[PDB]
Amino acid sequence: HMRVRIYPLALAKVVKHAASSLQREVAGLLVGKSAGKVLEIWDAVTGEQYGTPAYVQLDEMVMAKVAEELSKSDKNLYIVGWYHSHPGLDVFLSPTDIDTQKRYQAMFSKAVALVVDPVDYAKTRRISSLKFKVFQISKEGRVVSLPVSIGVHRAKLLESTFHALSTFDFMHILGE
Amino acid sequence: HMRVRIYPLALAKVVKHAASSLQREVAGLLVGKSAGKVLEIWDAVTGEQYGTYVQLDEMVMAKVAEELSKSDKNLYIVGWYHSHPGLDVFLSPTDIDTQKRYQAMFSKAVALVVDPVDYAKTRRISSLKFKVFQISKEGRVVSLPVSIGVHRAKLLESTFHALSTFDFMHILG
Ligand SMILES: [Zn+2]
Ligand SMILES: [Zn+2]
Repeated sequence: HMRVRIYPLALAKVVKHAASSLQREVAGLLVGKSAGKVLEIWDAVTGEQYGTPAYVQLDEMVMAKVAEELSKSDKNLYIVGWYHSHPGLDVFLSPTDIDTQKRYQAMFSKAVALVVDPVDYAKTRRISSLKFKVFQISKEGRVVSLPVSIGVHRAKLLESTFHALSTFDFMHILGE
Repeated sequence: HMRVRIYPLALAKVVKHAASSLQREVAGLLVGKSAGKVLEIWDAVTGEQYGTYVQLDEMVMAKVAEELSKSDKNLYIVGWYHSHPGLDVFLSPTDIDTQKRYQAMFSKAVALVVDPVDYAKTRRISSLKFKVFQISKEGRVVSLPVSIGVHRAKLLESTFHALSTFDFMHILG
């Protein structure tokens, strides 16, 4: 099965997003690149930041805007999938999620769906309580859970952290 | 010489703060913990976030310390950072006096000095220009060996924490 490597700030952003809002399902886009046979996840962007607080995984206009912006980044990054939370429901793809993931794979064969259920992590504050999986649909149409590692290659760790920090939609007050 | 292990989000926050002010020196606090003989830097926080020359501000440092204390990640103030845009990376006479005062309070305290100009221009990691210093028993300024922290569990813990402390209401402009 394809290995997935997630750099730590991408995962932190997913988790913070999911755990921040336990009474609803949140979603966003995964940003990264292939590294030989491994799919690397460098960043995660919320639907909210692009104006879509629910179901941004289905929002083609947002995907095109994110893709156009990455067109400039010059780290050679692209959309690699989508994420969403399932608070209190555990981690799986629903029938609708499967259809969404099939469409993602049509546009990029290595696309993945990260599903997180942050409830236990919110309760214990231990990262070990996190429940998440990264899925693809197999060629036989089966949902498969992929092996996930944390990315630690030092140069890419630095680059990915600097990138993911730069895209975090921090709260701010503008000067006039 | 003491090894310094800096987790990547802490570095990134220092550099982002420094690169946001290319026409003036900025400063902040380093947060971390000792891991045997190694000093770990887990986070870097600005004075602004606590109301702040923050490296000299004992009221802020006490507030930062109190708050770190109540959370149980066993993190502490372990030094200070500041930028020298366009001037390269050294400790000035004034910085040396500041650093001596830090080491009086915590023997492993360090001074990170960053010159963000090349990084601001290229956005390449290879353009980073920074050093981490202590003052020796003889009064010499020692540049310490620096590694990037990659231990998987601490890398996650430090990243999740440093993101949490970044996410405040920034007053810009
Ligand atoms: Zn779902
Ligand atoms: Zn200085």
